[PDB]
Amino acid sequence: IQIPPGLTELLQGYTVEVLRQQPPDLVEFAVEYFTRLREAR
Amino acid sequence: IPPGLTELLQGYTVEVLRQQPPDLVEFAVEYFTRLREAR
Amino acid sequence: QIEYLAKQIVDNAIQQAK
Repeated sequence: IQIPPGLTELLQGYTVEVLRQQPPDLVEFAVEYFTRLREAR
Repeated sequence: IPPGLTELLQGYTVEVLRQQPPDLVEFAVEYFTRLREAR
Repeated sequence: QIEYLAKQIVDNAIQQAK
């Protein structure tokens, strides 16, 4: 299976902010995190 | 490590491996938005 | 199999974030 470049780094960056912020709702936090990151490009 | 974190990210990562999307972040926005909708 | 590969990738990313 081809492993996309940047996959581990993407998962790591989300995890670092989950550990810092301790969001009760990981799914809502993912929607917001990945939306913000798409916009930070 | 919060309960649920590894399993949540595994569903996303399975779909990335299956679907080979070109933009991982856009695929994450879509996947977790649709999971939030389903919930 | 893809599901086990995904588990390894995720678990390793979480370990690295710590």
